[PDB]
Amino acid sequence: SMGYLMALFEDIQAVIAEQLNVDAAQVTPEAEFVKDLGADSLDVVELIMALEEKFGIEIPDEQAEKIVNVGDVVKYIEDNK
Amino acid sequence: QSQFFIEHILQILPHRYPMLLVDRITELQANQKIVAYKNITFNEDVFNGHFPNKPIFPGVLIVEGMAQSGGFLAFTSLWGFDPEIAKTKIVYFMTIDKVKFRIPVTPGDRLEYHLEVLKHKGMIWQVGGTAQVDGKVVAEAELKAMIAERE
Amino acid sequence: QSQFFIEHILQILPHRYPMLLVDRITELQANQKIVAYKNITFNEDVFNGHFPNKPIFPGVLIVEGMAQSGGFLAFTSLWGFDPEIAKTKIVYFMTIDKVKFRIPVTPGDRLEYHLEVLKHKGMIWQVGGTAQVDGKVVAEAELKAMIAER
Repeated sequence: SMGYLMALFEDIQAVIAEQLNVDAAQVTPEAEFVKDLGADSLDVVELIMALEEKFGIEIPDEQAEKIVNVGDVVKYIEDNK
Repeated sequence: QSQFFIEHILQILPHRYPMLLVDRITELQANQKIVAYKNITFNEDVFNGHFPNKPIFPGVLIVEGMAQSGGFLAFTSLWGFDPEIAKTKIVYFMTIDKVKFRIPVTPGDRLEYHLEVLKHKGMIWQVGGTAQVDGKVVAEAELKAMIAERE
Repeated sequence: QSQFFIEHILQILPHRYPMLLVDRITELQANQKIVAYKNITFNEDVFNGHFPNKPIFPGVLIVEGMAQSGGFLAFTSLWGFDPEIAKTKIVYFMTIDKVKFRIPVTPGDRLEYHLEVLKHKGMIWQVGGTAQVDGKVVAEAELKAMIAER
């Protein structure tokens, strides 16, 4: 269960890394997609859709817009599993 | 409606000469797919430059045609044939992928656009498919676009 | 050479008006990279249609511009500035990938293409790179080509 979450986070990391051409080592729960990870508007849109695909979920733009850091998107994926 | 002519296309797409590259829509299934086409004739300004003595329709304009078809599908899927609400958005081309050119397209060809919806969420549309001449594939592409308030 | 002007481009590339979308080449490191550009002005027919009252340089012509650059590279990297055999060779692109459009390009912009040779096995050229306005990246694309017999 705790190990589930860790492995899940490791998978979320890989997507964000790959998408934003960034080292996993930079993809901390704190890291902000724009400010720290160097993502523009198109990057964020493609990232959301990439995460949506990978973990087979959906995120409405009303709550997709609230997210700023990777931790936000992590916590989001954990709720909608 | 399932068949749209140039008069209909003009009311929906903001593109005008020389960048309107869809002549007719022959098949439309909301949120699913579209079949449209552009006639290719020697009497187009492009062929002056591409190329002198050998007219070949630019592969990037095939992709543009497909994108325009995809755009028409996205709009009428979300708002139907609404020329008035058409005049409150233009459509932005986000990405292009997996483009392959197979056969040259020339004056005399009817260039058909076959696009499936690959994914759509709200306002972002991802479509892919082919361009065909006489039931043979001449080109392939995937692309992503989103809708934006116009001018 | 390393810097090429429209006179020169016209002797290598077979494209003409309105499909020659490179104005000048500023850097040419053979087999590794090229930097060229096209000026974007309102006085271009394409802005009659794209779009009325909102001139935006079409994304697909940005890609065609990069490709024409990539093709100038490939030809010079393998024959140098030789108009004479340019008359019998044309660089044909076959694929396009990872295209992204980030910033609208408009009249007044200097659209720079930077393309670096990605791989060059056998007879397949692959180039990739970016298009830029004022330091910023407006678009990226990755392309493959082969050199053919006009």
